[PDB]
Amino acid sequence: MGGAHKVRAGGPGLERAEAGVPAEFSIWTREAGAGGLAIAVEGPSKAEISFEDRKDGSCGVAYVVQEPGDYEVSVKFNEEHIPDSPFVVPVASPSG
Amino acid sequence: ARIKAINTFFAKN
Repeated sequence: MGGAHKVRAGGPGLERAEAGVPAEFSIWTREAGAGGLAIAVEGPSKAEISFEDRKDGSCGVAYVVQEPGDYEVSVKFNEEHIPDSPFVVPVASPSG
Repeated sequence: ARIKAINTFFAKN
């Protein structure tokens, strides 16, 4: 218990997102090592969540929601929130 | 209404 405390996560997808547009962030599991990463997005529409197992030792996550609103993005390592998880993420309607 | 979507992956060593 508490492996997750050594795991860090950042990138634009844990800060802001646009509806229908993929939101990417990174998770660096160097210190905690290997384990089970469970990602949750909780909000007014269903997220599609993808992983990217990078050679750099980091893991990539991209998610897409379609409805603008306020989402919470959870990152658990071995079933336990990592620091600052849940992340509160505002998803806006796209521009352009 | 509120949807919660969970996906799991195993970050390798």
